[PDB]
Order: sequence, then structure tokens, then C-alpha cells
Amino acid sequence: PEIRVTPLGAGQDVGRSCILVSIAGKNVMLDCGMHMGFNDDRRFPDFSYITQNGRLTDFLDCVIISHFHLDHCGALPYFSEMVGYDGPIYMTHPTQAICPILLEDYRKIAVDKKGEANFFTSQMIKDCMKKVVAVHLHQTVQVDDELEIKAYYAGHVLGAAMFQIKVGSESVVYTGDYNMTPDRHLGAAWIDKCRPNLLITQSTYSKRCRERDFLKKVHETVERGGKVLIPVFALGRAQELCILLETFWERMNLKVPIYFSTGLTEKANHYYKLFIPWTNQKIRKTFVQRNMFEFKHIKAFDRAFADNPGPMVVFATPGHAGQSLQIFRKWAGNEKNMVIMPMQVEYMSFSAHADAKGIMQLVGQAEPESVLLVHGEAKKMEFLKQKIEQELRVNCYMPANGETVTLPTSPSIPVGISLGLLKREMAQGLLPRLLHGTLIMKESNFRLVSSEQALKELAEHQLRFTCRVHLHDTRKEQETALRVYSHLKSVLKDHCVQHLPDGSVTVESVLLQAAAPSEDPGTKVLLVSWTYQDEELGSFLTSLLKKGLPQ
Amino acid sequence: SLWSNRINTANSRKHQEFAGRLNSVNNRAELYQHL
Amino acid sequence: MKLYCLSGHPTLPCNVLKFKSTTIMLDCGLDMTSTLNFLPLPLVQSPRLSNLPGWSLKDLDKELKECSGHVFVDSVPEFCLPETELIDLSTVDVILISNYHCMMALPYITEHTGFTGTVYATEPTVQIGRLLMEELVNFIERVPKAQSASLWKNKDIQRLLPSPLKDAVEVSTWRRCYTMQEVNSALSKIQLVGYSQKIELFGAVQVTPLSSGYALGSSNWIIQSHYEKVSYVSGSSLLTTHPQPMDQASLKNSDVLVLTGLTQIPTANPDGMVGEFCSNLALTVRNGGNVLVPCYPSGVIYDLLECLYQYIDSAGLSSVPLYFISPVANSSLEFSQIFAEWLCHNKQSKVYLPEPPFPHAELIQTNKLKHYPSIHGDFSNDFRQPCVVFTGHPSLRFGDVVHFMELWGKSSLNTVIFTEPDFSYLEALAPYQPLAMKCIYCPIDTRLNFIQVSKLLKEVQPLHVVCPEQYTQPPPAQSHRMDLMIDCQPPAMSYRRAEVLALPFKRRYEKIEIMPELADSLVPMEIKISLATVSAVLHTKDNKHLLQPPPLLSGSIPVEQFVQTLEKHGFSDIKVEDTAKGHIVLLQEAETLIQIEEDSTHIICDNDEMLRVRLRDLVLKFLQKF
Ligand SMILES: [Zn+2]
Ligand SMILES: [Zn+2]
Repeated sequence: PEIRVTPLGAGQDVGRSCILVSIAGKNVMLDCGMHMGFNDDRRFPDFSYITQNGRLTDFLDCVIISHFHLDHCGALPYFSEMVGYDGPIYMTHPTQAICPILLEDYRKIAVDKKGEANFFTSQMIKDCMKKVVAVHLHQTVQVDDELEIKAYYAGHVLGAAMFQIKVGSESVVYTGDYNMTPDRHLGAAWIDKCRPNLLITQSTYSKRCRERDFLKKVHETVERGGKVLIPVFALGRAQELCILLETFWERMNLKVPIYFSTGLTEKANHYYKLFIPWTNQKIRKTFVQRNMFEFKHIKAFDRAFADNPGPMVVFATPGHAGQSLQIFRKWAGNEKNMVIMPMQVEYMSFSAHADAKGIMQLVGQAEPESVLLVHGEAKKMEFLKQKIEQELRVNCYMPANGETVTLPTSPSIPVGISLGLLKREMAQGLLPRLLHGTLIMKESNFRLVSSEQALKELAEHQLRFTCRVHLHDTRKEQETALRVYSHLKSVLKDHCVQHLPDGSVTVESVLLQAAAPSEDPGTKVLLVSWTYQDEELGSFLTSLLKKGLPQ
Repeated sequence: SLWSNRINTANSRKHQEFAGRLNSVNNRAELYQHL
Repeated sequence: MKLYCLSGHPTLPCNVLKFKSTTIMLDCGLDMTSTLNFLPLPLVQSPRLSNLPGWSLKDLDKELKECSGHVFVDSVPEFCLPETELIDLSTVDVILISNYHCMMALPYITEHTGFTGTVYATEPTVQIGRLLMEELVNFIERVPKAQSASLWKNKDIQRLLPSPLKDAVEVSTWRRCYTMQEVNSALSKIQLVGYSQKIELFGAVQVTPLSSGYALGSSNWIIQSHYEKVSYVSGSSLLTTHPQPMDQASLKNSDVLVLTGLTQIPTANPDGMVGEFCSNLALTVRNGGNVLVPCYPSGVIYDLLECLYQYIDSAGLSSVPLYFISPVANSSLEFSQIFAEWLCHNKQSKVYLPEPPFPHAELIQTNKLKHYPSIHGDFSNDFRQPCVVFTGHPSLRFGDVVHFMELWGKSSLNTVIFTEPDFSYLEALAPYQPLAMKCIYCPIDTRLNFIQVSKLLKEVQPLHVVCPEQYTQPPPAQSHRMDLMIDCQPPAMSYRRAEVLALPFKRRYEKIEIMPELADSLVPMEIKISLATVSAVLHTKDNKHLLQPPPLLSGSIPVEQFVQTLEKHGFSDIKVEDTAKGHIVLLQEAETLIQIEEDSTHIICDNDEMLRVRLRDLVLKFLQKF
């Protein structure tokens, strides 16, 4: 029983997340990330690591994706198509909806850098994703004969989920980006007491007060009539800010305008309003009254940088030269024409990823025997590992990129038990006694069977040992037997509450009866029969009696 | 023993391997060796 | 091992399964057919009902009113609940909602009976069930009516009454409508679980719902105990329907199967019925009439309007407006739209693109489909005479359908259609019998018919099958069509209302876990097959039996090899003799005696340490650990 783990990328850093695991000889692909700035074609993992060339589907039979963020699914197109892969791929449906346009936009941005010589293509992305199989939340799909995949809600972004891998008694959980702290439009990650063998997590790192400050600043600007935009590329944070601003304006009842420019925002809004169940409970409940993603604070034409400023809230998504970059030229140029990004400027960015306290809460909840740390700063994961060691004394790991981690595991043996034996065992336990075990090797399985039930195999020739205990005393038999019975029932703490008609007392499964000798009248001998488990106890008790008695 | 035979059966359930784990010494693996 | 059946309805099951150390309530299944006897509840009190004559009573005619030779109860409609008094509902711990139709009457069980367990369902079923419950409560409470007739429920009066009321069963168990507060109380206890989600109950029973394919959210449940599996079948559809396609593989190797939700009037082909319904409304619009289609906000109206817009676009009759009136109409349409993951592969392909799944949103944006919460809510201003209306409850005893068909009852030009295969439309039209209105009964039933379920059983081959006795008999309408007869090589027993059934399965072995040290304790020896024996203490927590450390002996010794070994050992005073009653040898080395006799064996060993060691070694040379 061995567990093989060797993640590459993001083990001691951020980006290029790729965790390869072969839990029971079944290779599982948990993530395929990237990291921008690698102009030397280091963005993707090393496909040659599996084997120099060849069919990936031969080696891999399962692929998993966390969420639509490029650091979790950026290298999927080239890895799946260019290297050559047509095997099963499992990921959540909203991620399948959000992913393709993001990948295509990133591919176009790479084309703008003229580094598209050995890069993706739109057609192969469409072909690969059309072949990808979706998955629902908590869908315990059996992807193989022994391997199953179960997803759990993460809440980092819409469609983000964490996967529980189980085969036999083995258990592996990989989460990627999550957060205990709930978002303004998403729910917190939840999982039962899965208690898996291993856990893979991220180590990267006054929310309502920050929201109040942001809303107050925006309200002050619009009341003053100033125009301020929020250049942000993240879709989840943009949608959260849009929802927050929309509900804030609706609560204030004022009719100030607010719009969003890029059509990708409109596509994201369409996907968000389609996928209601992957959002906060207020969204789900308010859906009964009316759709909340739809509001008078709608889309932006802006007369193509000719509609003038005003009490306006606008969103732009450049990138780095994409989108309507002329917005800066039309605006700015004076203190009143403020432009705030993460006349003044403040950090309105919201930490989608949770802090170390969230990771502590998750590990305390699940309580795995081993943990694995990836996708974060080296200092952060070292400090978090030291804190885990200090607080819980639970084994952990700090694998570097490409570091091979092996974990021992205990494979429980599944067998069946006869109903009568279990009933007797439960009755004995309800009101010290230990249960025997007798099993027969079966065709691809093992079964336990009781001694009486085992006799049905007929043949069954039963042999029983009967040792003789010899004592030398002039006292009579029956009175000595009564004295022995009294002494035993006093020593055994009243564990004997049964009797036999022929003056015999039995404890557990040993019979004590008075029997005359064979031929010799001058010596008295009795016969006692027992099994080995009873034989050891009987020998110990006889030795204790022979050690000393009132004789 | 029964455990020994059972582990042999479990180990007998084997498939392909990766060249990089075979080549891995000190556990850490090399990616893009040409670079 | 024990299955309790409470509801006698075929398509509205209410069953309780006693399974090992747990008990499962299968479905609630409100029987709506009881309301058909009562007088309808008009939104605006019609003169006809006020001037409707009473009925004679020897013991006082205001209790009952009669129309068209059929006596109707002139009181608030009441619903036939399942026979819940058969089993103490407080005992049961789990409820497995299969579809939004079967979860009706859940407030009664959750509140009145004092049930304190848990309930499970799928999210679309919960939402659509909430919609249906609130809309029916709204229909009842819009025009409250007194419980002005109770003495009629006596068995003597029922015998004195004609057949349309005498056929009613357990009238005393009928109950008045619950309130929205009770609905809120009941839905608080429900837990949401998606398709193919294993749920463990007390570490003893695994329960999982699978996609039934009948309606979105509708699911078929399975119950597992590793060595025992019980599968429950509900309304399912193998047709090209909008929800996620029906799963068939997961139900295989099932010990006991429970069959429910077969089609009423199975002869009807739904596609031809939809086409004929389109033809009927087309000719009605051509003549200038109005079409009324009483139906739920469920999947039936959804695929009906799909085929309907397609048909009228083909025929170019899109001029007339579409009116869908219900208190939760807009909510139902939007809920149908958002639940795209639960739909079929075509819809999932469509929603991969930014477009929504269904196309009626395009009609709403272009204003070619219109809906309103009720009649008074600005629908009166926007109403136009030539149109088609979907509204009200299909029972015709309440909802806006009552007022609509009262308005259009006199004119023969207008038409009324029926599409819900859940009531006998002749009974429904009985309180409104004297009309020139043209009525067509063309139900659409997307569930599995008899041949489809027979094909399913032949493909799966379960050991046993359980279903209501209604399926076991041919329908009363035909009583001669032996093709519509569920066929099973096993007997496939059945039941009636309030009938207790004992499962034939009697598997007598459950699961247990073992840690590797006990496994290594064995030293198997070749015989022909491996043999082993161990001894461990039993530990169980949350119905999870475990074995961890804190056996009989079969020393089959051949006679000749034992004699050879004894001779080689060099012991003195060896005597061999052949006499009756087997071979008996007297050995004076240590006063030992060895006796061999058929069907018996006795072993004698002294307490001497050296002799004990030699005997143990001799046994160990030829010891089989079993
Ligand atoms: Zn992430
Ligand atoms: Zn993320």
C-alpha cells in the first residue's frame, strides 16, 4: 500500500499549478495551471514528464479542474490538444461556461504579443471543450470501476469547487482556491467530516468595514458629481462590486447612472444570472421576487469617449493594451477627474482568497492525518506549516516543484459477517468477551463464517482437545466442587449468572464437571476441554491456584 | 501471511509509469531539461 | 424487510420501508381526486351555483347540492390524505422526495403527526413544490368557504348516496387545506441533495437519487446496504424530453424493486396527442374561438408551449396572444430557465453558448408571450377576446380556470382542452355539465408506459418487483387488453391501500472493516484454496463494525503417517492390535490411551511440560487453522 504524489509547479510558488497523483495506479490529473511572464514557453507543465511523446490517454484516465482562473486552467488547451489527449475530463458546468471565452481572450492577448508561434488555437479549444464532460455539485460520479469523483462547493468564484477523491478506504482531497469568508454574492466553502488521508490546500495568505468605506467614497464622488472608474480584470470581484453598488443605489433610491463597458462583462452577467444555485442565499431567495442581476444600472455605450463625465460608475477591463484604452485619454487631466484603482487613490481590492485562519478552520474541520501545501509564497507556507505543527502535532508536507511525496496507507480488508454471530456479539457487548474469527478465501473476495455455519461446507471433522488436570487431596469431591464454585464466583466478580443441572459451572466456553477416574481408585482425575484462547486463560488460572491457596 | 498475499494482489494491480519519477533522485524533478 | 403502503393511488405513492435499523418514508403523494366530489370555488360567486338545487335528506337540504343527476358537496374542497394512522409517523426518520407532485401533503405529515426526522429532495423539486403549494393555498384562500357539510361523511349517508360518492374510500380521513405558515414550517426541515449524491444515514444505510428523466428535478431513489440494495422507481421518461436523460445502469443488480408512477391511460401517444391538441387550437382560432388549457406550471406546460410555438410558427398563426395566468407564473418560467444543469444534453449544449436554454425568453423580450399573476393584476386591461389561456388547477374545483370556463361555458365557439392525465374529465365536467362548450380530452403522459417498464425490467432483471394491485389488473376501461399487463418471471406481488408487505429478501450478512495486523496474523496452508483463522475484539460506532486486536482446531491426522511418526520417535511399549469397534491401543509410556471410533474422537494429554511440548509440535506439523 503506497500513495504516490509529485506535484509540479506552484508547490513553493504561485501559478503553473499541476498536481499529478497515482493513488492506486490510477493517474488523476487534479489541475493544469500556468504563470504569465514565462516568455520562454515555461507557462505550461512538462508533458514529457509523463513520457516522451505518446498518448496521454494511455497514462491518464481522469482530469480535474478547480475553476476558470488561468492559474488553474490556463495550460489545458495545449496540453489536451497539441500533446494529444482525448480521455475523460471532469469539471463543473459553470466553469465550462466561463472558461472558453477567457481562454480565447487570453490567446488573443498572447497574439498581440506575437508569441503565438507555438500557442493555442480557437478551433482546438472548441474541439477539446466539446469533448469535456461536465459535473454537478456533489455529483458522486463513478469515473472508473473503483475510482469515484465527488465535488464540494468552494465559493472562491462562481463555479469553483473542491474535489473529494476516494478509492476503497483511500481518500484524497484537493481544493485549490477557496475561502471561509463568504462573498457578497457567493457562499462559503462547506464540506462534511470527510477525514481524508491527505489534503491539498493553498497557502497564499474588516471586509464589511472596507465595503462601507468603498461605498461611502463612491457615494461622496457621485454626490459631488465626480467621475471615477474601477479598472479591474477579475470577473468575480467585478460582479461582486456590481451587485454591491446596485443594491446600494437601490437602497438609497437615487437614480444616479452606473454602467459597464466590455461585452465580456455582459457575457459574464448572462452566465451569472443563468447559474443561480452557485451564489449566495439572498440571491436564491430574491430570485422568487424578481431577477437581481438585472437593473437600470445597465450597459455602456458612452458615445465612444464623447458622453462627458458626471456622477458615473464605470468598469473597464484592459489587458497590457486591451479594451477601450482611450478611456484614460477622455477622462483624467485634473484633480476632479479622479481615477481610482487598487484625485486620490485607495486599495479597494477585496481578498477573494481567505487568510491563514480560514485554512486553520478547514483543516480543523476535516482533520486529515496528512496535509499538503501548494500555491502560495514560500514564507507563508513555511509559517503556516510551523503553526500547524505547533497547534495540532499533525503531520504535514512542504513539497517543492517536482518534489516526490510518498505516504503510507492502511488498506482496510472488506469482508462479510454472519448475522447470528454479530447479533450474539452485540448482545454480549451490551451486557470483556472477545469474538473469534474464521474466514475462507473466496473468488476475488473474502468472507467470515461462524463455526456452526462453517460446518455447512460438507466434510467437517471436528477435533477437540481435552487436557487432564491432576490434584492430590484427601477431601471429598462434591464439597470441594462447591468450594471451588464459590471461590471462582467470588474471584470472577459475578460474571457467572448461569448454571448447569449436573452440578457443573461454566465460564465463557469451558466446562467444569466431576468425572470418576478410569480404573485407579487411589487417584482422582477430572477432564477439562477448551480451545487455545481458553487454554491460555485456564493455564494461567491453574498456575495462580497452584501458587497459593488456603490448603 | 494473508496480509502478505493481499498486498501482493494489490501490488499486482499495476499500470504504466512516468520516466521522471524513475529518474527522480532527491525527490525534486526537472522540468524542461533542454532549457 | 417490512414495507408499509399507505396510499392506494397508483401515481401518488405513500410507502414506508422498514430497512434494517432504519425506516424510510418513501413519498407523501396527496390524492387530489377527492376534491372532484365537492362544489367548485368560483373567484366571483356565480348566479348558477347560488340557484343550484339542493338534494333530499330524510334526517335539511342545504348540506348537499345536485347537478346533472350527480350530488356534489356544497362546502370547501377537502383532500384525501394517505392512511397515516397505520404506522406511527413519529418513528420514521427519513423522507425521500421523488418529484414535486409526490411531495404534496408533506405539511400534514411534518406538522400534524409530530414527525421530527429529516427530509431530502432535489432543488428544482423543492422550488416547484413551493410554487405549487403556495398557488393552491392561494386558490383556496382567495374566496374562503365554510366547512358547512360534515354529516354527509357518515357511512350510512354514503350508502344512501349514489355511486359517484359511494365509490369514495376513507372519506373520514379527508382534511381541509393547510396554510402557508404550515408550508413554511414544513419546508424548513428539508435538505437539498443533487443527482447521484450518496447520503449516509447513521453509518448504516446509503441512499442516492438518480435522474428519473420525467421532469426537471424529478429523481428515482435507491437504498443500499452493500450486501442488500433496494431500488425505488417513480415517474420516469425515456422520451426526448427536456430534463437530464433517464439513468438505467445504476438500477441493475437490485434485490427488491418498487414500481410506481406508470402512465394513466397508457394507450395514448403523447406526440400524437400534442399534434392533435395543436390542430384543435388551430381550428378554434380559425373559427375565432378561445382555448382554455388547465395545467400546472410544471414541465407539461413547458414542452406543450415549446411544441405550440413551433406549430404556430409553422402555420403562421402567431397573431393571437399567449396568456399564462398563475400566482407563480413568472417565478415558474424563470425557475425553469435558470435550472439548466438539470436539463438534457441539447439544453446543456445550448447554455454552453450565452443563450438561455428555453426560447420563450425571446418571446417575452419581444412581448410575444405574456403572463400575469392573476386576472385583476392588469390582465383585464391587456386582455383580448381571441386568445388561448393556460391557468388554474386541472381539477377545475378552484383556481382562475373556474371563472374562465364559467365565462366561456355558454358559447360553443370557444374550446376547452385537457392535458393532465390525473383526473377523469367526465367527473370534472359533471358540475358544469349543461353547456354547449366543446370539450376534448387529450391527456399527455410522458411517464413510462407498460411496454417501456417491461423492457426496463427485462434489461435489468431484478430479483423481485413491488407495485400497486392496479397495475397487476388490466384497466377497467378496457379489461381485455392483455398487452397492457406488467410481465415478470418472478411472481411480482402487489398490494392495496393500507396493506403491509414483507420483503422476500432475507440477506444475513453486512459489512465490517479489518486492519492489516489481523490480516497478517494468518499463516495459510495449501490443501488442494487458502484457509485462515483469527481472533479480534469487536468495536462499533455509528453502525460501523470494526475489528482490531486486543478459533477452532481441526487436526486431521492420517493413521498411517501417525503410526510411522510414532514408531520413528522411539517410544517404548508399542502395541498394535486389530479388534472390533475400531482400533484401540494401550500405551504405558505415560498412561496414555488413544481411541479411534466412527463419528467420535477423544484426545488425552498429560500436564507434563515435555510431553505437552512434544504433542504441540506433533500437532503443529499437521495443523490446519480452521
Ligand atoms: Zn485559484
Ligand atoms: Zn481562484
